[PDB]
Order: sequence, then C-alpha cells, then structure tokens
Amino acid sequence: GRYVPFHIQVPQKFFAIKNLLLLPGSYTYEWNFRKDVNMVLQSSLGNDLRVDGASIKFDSICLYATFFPMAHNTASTLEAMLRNDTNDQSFNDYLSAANM
Amino acid sequence: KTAVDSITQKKFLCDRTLWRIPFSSNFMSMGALTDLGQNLLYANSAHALDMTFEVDPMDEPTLLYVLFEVFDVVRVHRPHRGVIETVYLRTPFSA
Amino acid sequence: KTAVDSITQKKFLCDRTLWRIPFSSNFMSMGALTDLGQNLLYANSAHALD
Amino acid sequence: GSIPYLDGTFYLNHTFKKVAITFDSSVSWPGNDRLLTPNEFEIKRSVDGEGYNVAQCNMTKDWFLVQMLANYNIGYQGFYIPESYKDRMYSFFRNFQPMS
Amino acid sequence: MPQWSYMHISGQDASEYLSPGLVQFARATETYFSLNNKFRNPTVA
Amino acid sequence: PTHDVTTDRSQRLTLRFIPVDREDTAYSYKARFTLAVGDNRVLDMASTYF
Repeated sequence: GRYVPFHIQVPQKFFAIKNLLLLPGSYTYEWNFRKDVNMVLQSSLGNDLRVDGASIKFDSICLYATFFPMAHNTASTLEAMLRNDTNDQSFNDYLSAANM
Repeated sequence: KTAVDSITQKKFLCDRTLWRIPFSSNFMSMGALTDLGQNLLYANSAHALDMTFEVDPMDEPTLLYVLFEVFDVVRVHRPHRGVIETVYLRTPFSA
Repeated sequence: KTAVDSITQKKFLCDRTLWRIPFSSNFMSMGALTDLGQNLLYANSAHALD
Repeated sequence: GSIPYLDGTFYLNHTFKKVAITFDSSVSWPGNDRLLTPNEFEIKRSVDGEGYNVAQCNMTKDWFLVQMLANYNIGYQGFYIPESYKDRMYSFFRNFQPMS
Repeated sequence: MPQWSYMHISGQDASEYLSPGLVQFARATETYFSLNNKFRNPTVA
Repeated sequence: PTHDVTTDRSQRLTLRFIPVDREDTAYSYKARFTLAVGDNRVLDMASTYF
C-alpha cells in the first residue's frame, strides 16, 4: 500500500557513544532528526518526492536500552575502577579520515 | 568465412570499492602507525601538498572524493557519579 | 490517485525451531550446569509448578 | 507425511500468544520486576501503541531478546547478525520470516 | 612522542596500562561480558 | 558461577523511555531523553535504540 503506518528501530552510530559502557548517574540523551523525503526515503527512479506526493508525519518515538543484572559489590568495584585516572576509556574511528 | 577485417576494444569495470594508497615504504599493512609515519624528517617538519589527478571527461559536473587517512581518537573520563569529560584528538588535521 | 483506504496486517513465519526458556538467572550459557540449577532454594526443597 | 516429533519440522510456533510461569501457589518466575509484563512472557500483540513490538512484525522486543540470548547469547552487548556457522538449520534467526 | 602516548595512539599495551585487578576481572568476565573493545590496542609497524 | 556475577535483587533488564520534550520544524525534529542510570545498573550503550 502507498498508505503505511510503520514502525522502525534505529541505533546510535557514532563510534565513541556506541562502544561506551555507561556507569550509574543521570544523563541527558538528546538528538536531532530529518523529515525530508528526498533524504530519508529512497526510490528506484530517483524522482522528486516533495513535488510528486510522498509525505511523512511522525506520530511518536520510544527509546530502549539493555542492562546487566550484576551483584552489587561487583558493580561497586567495577564503577570504582573505571572512575580512576589511569583507567580512562579509549576509542577510535574505523574509516578514520578527513573528507574532501 | 565471410568475416570483415576487425580491431579490438578493451575496458574494465570496478564497482563499490575505494582506491587505496597507504603511507608505507613497501606499501604493506604491517600495522596502522606506519614506518614513514614514525620517521623524524616528516615528523618535526612542515610540508605543503600538491596532488594532480587525470580523470575522463563528463557531460555534467562531477566530484573527486579524497579521504585523508588520519587518526581520530577520543579519551573518556567519568570522575564522579553523573559527571563526564571528553578529550577529542584528530591528527593530522586538528579542529 | 484512486488508492482505497487501507489497513496493515503484520506477521511472521518461523519453521524448524523450538521456543526456549533456559533455566538461569541472567539467561546466559555460562556453564552446562546453570547457576540457577545449583542454588539452595531449588536444591534443598520440593516445589510444585503451574 | 513428515513427522515433526521425530524429524523436527515444527511450524505452529506462531500460534502462541503469551506464556505465564508459576511455581507453587503465587511464586513467580523469573520475577523481581525483570520484564515490562513481569509475571508473563508476551510473545505477540495485535497493533502496539506502547512500543513493545519489533523487527516489522508483531513479535515483541522482550521475547526477541530472549530468543537471541537463548540461541546465540547476543543480547547484552547488542543485536547483530549471528555468525553463519552458529546459525544452523534449526536455529531461530535462520528460520525467521517477517512479513507485512 | 609524549602526547601521543598520553592519548594511547603511540601508547603501551592495554593490559599493562589498566589496573591489574581490573585486567584480571576483565580476563574472568570476557566470554560473557566482553571488555576488549572498550580500550585501544594500537598496532605499530 | 553461583556468586560474584549475578543478583536476585529487583531491577529491569531493559528500560523504555518516552520523550521529555519534543520540538519539530517543517523539515526537522529534536527529541529529549533523560537516561536515569540507577544504583548498581550496568549499561552497555551498544544496545541502545529508538
């Protein structure tokens, strides 16, 4: 059907956040989204969808995350160890290049 | 039997790939920080760059996409419950 | 242009498999004898299931 | 014909709705507020609005998660396409056919 | 160089710059809660 | 292991979040989630999804 009420699951793709182990605390997670049909959609013929009638309206959005059911003493020792200066976490990009 | 005289036409196709020129003396992947990458002449000195590409002519504009392979690293420190500091490094080409 | 108003029907098929609920605390294959398989409550008492 | 009890050709897996596990009189399993429905594993839901379905079918996230942890132990470090050698003919993903 | 090492680009081995107790803990919990990908291993020609 | 790994303590294996604030323009939209990582809650970010 041309009319589709849809549901879609989308991950975090930025290298630092997506290999991170997040320790106890409260933290803000905020993002900005694209609605432009010529970017968010793909057609086999590449025709302009703004002019030829495709449209999208986003009813709602939900967020999900999975947690380990770890022992509290172990959990405390593992939080303690990663808050130390010598034990900072380290990441790098797979593509790792400047684009021109 | 009735065959004309003929000439031969050769060509090739190569879809999906990126062409790669690694910064190594023998051009081998022997590790990511390369031997030219460790040498002292290059390291303490400044250099300008001039590359010249030949490509085939098109009947509408095109783009040459050059990826400069650099290191793009991040260090992550979380000092207290709810606080987080981040140290970003990109070399060559630092912002 | 003339498209009728529509509803969406979603489904799946899954042939050749059994539904599995392994008996473990965090649902992991950490050992053939599960950790849960060994705890005292199930081992030192009798329990009926429904 | 084929004999599913012997040769393994099961196909009515889809005809289950939800499962409730209860030890003695009111002793819940796994319980301790581990799932959004804590006392029952809900396999499928007709038109979710609460965001509990997944993967473009009507199977739930919680169940999908469970099946991935039981079959391949993937869950905790996130979803990805299971290894080809592990994902055999009788394994879940290999046989998963979402439709809309 | 100094500041490469500080940022672990030209640094030492991951098992060697992490606290031992933590190394030891990571080696016990690897197969069922992977920690290798969290920390850099720099390859050097 | 029957110790020093898992717990029998209360807590959710997976958390659902609904936006605090959403703002929308004619081409774009930003969403706000507040991630409350509790006492002894261990979260690998690779498992995150909208």
